[PDB]
Amino acid sequence: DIQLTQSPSSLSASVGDRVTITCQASQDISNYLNWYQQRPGKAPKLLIYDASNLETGVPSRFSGSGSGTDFTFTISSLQPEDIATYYCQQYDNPPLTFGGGTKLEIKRTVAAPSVFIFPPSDEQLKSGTASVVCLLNNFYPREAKVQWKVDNALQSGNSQESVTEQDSKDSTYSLSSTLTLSKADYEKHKVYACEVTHQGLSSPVTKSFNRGE
Amino acid sequence: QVQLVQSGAEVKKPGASVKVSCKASGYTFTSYYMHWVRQAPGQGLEWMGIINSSGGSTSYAQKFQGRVTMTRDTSTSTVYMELSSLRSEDTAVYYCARPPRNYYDRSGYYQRAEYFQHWGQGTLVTVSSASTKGPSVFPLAPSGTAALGCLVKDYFPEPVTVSWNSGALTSGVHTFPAVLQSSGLYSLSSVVTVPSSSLGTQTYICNVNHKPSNTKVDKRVEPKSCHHHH
Amino acid sequence: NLCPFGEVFNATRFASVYAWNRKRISNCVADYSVLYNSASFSTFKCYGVSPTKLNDLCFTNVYADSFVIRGDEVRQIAPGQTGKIADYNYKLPDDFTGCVIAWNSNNLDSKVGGNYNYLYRLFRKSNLKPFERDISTEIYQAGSTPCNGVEGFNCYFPLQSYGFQPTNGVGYQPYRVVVLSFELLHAPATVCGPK
Ligand SMILES: *[C@@H]1O[C@H](CO)[C@@H](O[C@@H]2O[C@H](CO)[C@@H](O)[C@H](O)[C@H]2NC(C)=O)[C@H](O)[C@H]1NC(C)=O
Repeated sequence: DIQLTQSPSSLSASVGDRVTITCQASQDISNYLNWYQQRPGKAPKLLIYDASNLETGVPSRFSGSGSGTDFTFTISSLQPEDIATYYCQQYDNPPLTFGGGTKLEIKRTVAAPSVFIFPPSDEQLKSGTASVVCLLNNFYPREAKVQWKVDNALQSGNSQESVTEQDSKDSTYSLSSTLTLSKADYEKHKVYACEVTHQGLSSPVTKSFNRGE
Repeated sequence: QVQLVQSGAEVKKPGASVKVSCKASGYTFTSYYMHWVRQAPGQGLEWMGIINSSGGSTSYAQKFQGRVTMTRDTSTSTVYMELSSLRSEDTAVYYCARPPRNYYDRSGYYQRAEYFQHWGQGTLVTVSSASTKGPSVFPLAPSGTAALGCLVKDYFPEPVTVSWNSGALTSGVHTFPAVLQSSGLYSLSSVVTVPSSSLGTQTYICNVNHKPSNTKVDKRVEPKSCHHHH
Repeated sequence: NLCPFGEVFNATRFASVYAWNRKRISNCVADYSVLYNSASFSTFKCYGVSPTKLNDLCFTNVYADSFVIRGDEVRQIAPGQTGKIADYNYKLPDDFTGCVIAWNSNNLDSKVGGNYNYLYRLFRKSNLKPFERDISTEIYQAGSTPCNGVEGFNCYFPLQSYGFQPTNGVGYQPYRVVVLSFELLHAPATVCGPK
């Protein structure tokens, strides 16, 4: 089985930069190498085929080079919708194998998140549980701290976070933090607050609400 | 248009078997080959085998050899792929992919051109003994620009599909990756930011669909008003 | 000779329930196996007889009723069931001898904007007797005030339209239904199985 090593495994660049990914083969595979672009949730998309030939519809900025065992894949000047995981695939010798992949991300200027809070809906409260949701919209860098304060006390172990993958238009991230209590525990307290700390915020920003109002 | 449409997402218990469909349309089905590729959550791609959609010839990778079966049906122009003695490491999205046609060389050599120009949507197959559960959809009502959304809670297995105004509303929409809770069930949230002015002018409905449970919900997100009593 | 079952099932267009279609199969030989072999049939129940024995049986006449209903109304095409389809549209007798077959028709009977060609009766002054057809459109009077051909308060047009969209749930998706009646009268057998 031919094994294709792809490098780097991860990489971050800025809009307009040149990007260069490499794929090295375990055996001589002629020029029978292909380069795919896979964005999250979607199927892979053929960009380059037979080492260097641009497939119809793919922009001029994508490039392929190489023969034998070392190959390179180049992005002329990176654009915001270029973030994906790229794969290299050989078909010189069965079975057809792919590389490990290269995750491509945008380096952007710092953007502060927009914080909103959602108290549990009455519809859900009637089912016996209460889910408070804190949302951080369109921020960068990815690292953000979300603290749940319940009557100024800090809950631990009852919430969970979820991050979108980087946006294809403004290169930002969004964060979900959901704290779920039982209704009985939920109505033991009065103040629910989401304190957010992020590099773009000069000071931690808190969004709160009073249960019952 | 060339169109490869795969069957719905599906769950099976370990030791069972799944038959995934792949329907081709927009070209003469028999003149091409079909390949099956597998992708586990968070991993790379893995080729499985090739089917001749005219003759029916089949060739597999050694890993799947014996337990995989690739079928063809020219009448409906659809390929099939079945995996048997399923287990947890077979949890993945399965794609059917069409590459272009093989040709003969000036020497008389048979050369392949196996680079997948067309792909299917992908079929998610989850292998575990947990029992199917449909979701419950709750509204996250809004409070410049206003944020609203829907909470799709306790459900199994993945995935759920969430649209807004039945695909009419798209920009500003963030559908978050589902998270396993201590329950063993998944939950998810789908949000969208709109102008505050529109909160009274437009109506917002989240269309949730989870067909492993045969569930479909069209949830109304009503703005929360504090001074509206009777 | 062979009885035209393909004409009944593989027909391009189907009828609405309130105007359900009826085909009479007479004087020919019927290969029932073609039917009880398809993986397309979502529903397949036979009263008073088994399909297994169908290919070796002889009948005076057979009736193939055809229509389209929504998904969770198919359980109403059975002896003794009530509901708007069973009450005001298509009714099966208690001593029914025959078969009910149904399959999902979302791929053809649903359109992007919704298919409103398929209709069904909602209101009726009385339940329908077995195998009774009613295609009237007189205004249903639900109050003490007569309507005189104009519908208003407590005055309604009797027929209602199915909203058939590919985006609807399994329960609201259109199903095509075929009902096979086997008449066993005291007469010559005209419809028989090959064996
Ligand atoms: C109605 O639908 C199709 C018309 O083509 C027929 O389906 C097939 O039946 C033949 C045997 O007669 C099989 O070889 C095919 O595999 C079947 N196709 C499918 C997709 O199942 C069907 O027999 C027709 N029959 C009637 C009574 O209308």
